[PDB]
Amino acid sequence: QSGISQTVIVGPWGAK
Amino acid sequence: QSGISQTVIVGPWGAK
Amino acid sequence: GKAFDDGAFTGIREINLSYNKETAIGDFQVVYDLNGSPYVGQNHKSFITGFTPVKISLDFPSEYIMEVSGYTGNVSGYVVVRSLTFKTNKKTYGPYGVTSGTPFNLPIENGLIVGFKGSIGYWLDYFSMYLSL
Amino acid sequence: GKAFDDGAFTGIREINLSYNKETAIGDFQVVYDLNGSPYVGQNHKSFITGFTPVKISLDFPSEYIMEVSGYTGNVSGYVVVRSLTFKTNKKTYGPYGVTSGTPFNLPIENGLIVGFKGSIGYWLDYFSMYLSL
Ligand SMILES: CC(=O)N[C@H]1[C@@H](Oc2ccc([N+](=O)[O-])cc2)O[C@H](CO)[C@H](O)[C@@H]1O[C@@H]1O[C@H](CO)[C@H](O)[C@H](O)[C@H]1O
Ligand SMILES: CC(=O)N[C@H]1[C@@H](Oc2ccc([N+](=O)[O-])cc2)O[C@H](CO)[C@H](O)[C@@H]1O[C@@H]1O[C@H](CO)[C@H](O)[C@H](O)[C@H]1O
Repeated sequence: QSGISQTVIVGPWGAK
Repeated sequence: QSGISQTVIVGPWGAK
Repeated sequence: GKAFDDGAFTGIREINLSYNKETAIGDFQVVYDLNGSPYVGQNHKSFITGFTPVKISLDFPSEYIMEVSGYTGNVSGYVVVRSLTFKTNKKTYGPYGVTSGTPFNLPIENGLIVGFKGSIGYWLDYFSMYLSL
Repeated sequence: GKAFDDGAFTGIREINLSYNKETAIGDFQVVYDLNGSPYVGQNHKSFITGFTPVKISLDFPSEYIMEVSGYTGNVSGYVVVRSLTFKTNKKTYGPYGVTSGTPFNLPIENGLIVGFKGSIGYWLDYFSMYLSL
């Protein structure tokens, strides 16, 4: 519940 | 437009 | 193979799949959530039978998949999905199948798998996943 | 590495990256679209020099990335992104870097890459992608 819009994020690929 | 809702799809993995 | 597409739902309650340790993934079937109620997806069945059934039952809604991975490889002259691993926030399920060939993985940082589609002949040929917030 | 996060935009106009035949991806910078305007993303640079610059200029908005792929693997010995390829509906840019290690791919059937985030030190340590309709 905040004012920052959100998007799907896929990843990460690479280190931890 | 269409009356059909849309969604992100990732893939395919396997037989290209 | 025979193409399939579940569409999109609210989330995942259970994955029923099958495999054989010499070949690849065979059947695939999902119990979705639909607005807080289970929805039984179609069973996508291989043309052949004899695979070892697996039931992945998640503690929905607190448990969810964070990564899907496995291997694609050639079986009897076909490129197929040879293995799958489902990693939730709580544990790992897999690998099931055979871990030979070319690895792939879909880690998710933000969002939910909410549907599957693909094709199955003698084995799972390919699949894709619907992602949503 | 230095964590970077571009956040999310309207689409991708251009990718500027550099690489080394012997090691890995080094620099990464994106020119995004932001509501019809080129948005020049911050150049996220390696800590070291020696790389071959590449410029991937897209025909926005008609041309768009359909698959990101590559390899991750050890370099002096940090797990880093050794290799990248960007395939769009018009063409394939790459591979750039060393195509050795563990292959990965993200193909997209529906949706657009709208941001990158990750970390770079000597080399691109890891990255993630924002996806949107
Ligand atoms: C639908 C079909 O005719 N074949 C399926 C089937 O193919 C075989 C055939 C024989 C044997 N065998 O002797 O042990 C195994 C599998 O299963 C395949 C893998 O599961 C494919 O699904 C195949 O379909 C063909 O798949 C290729 C993709 O690799 C292509 O899409 C062809 O259009 C399709 O017929
Ligand atoms: C930022 C930093 O202190 N280190 C980076 C850098 O690391 C080196 C250091 C020395 C040499 N060398 O003299 O040949 C090479 C690399 O690059 C790495 C690969 O690009 C990492 O970015 C490293 O950061 C460390 O990364 C590991 C990740 O595997 C872990 O994240 C550490 O906390 C982070 O410092």
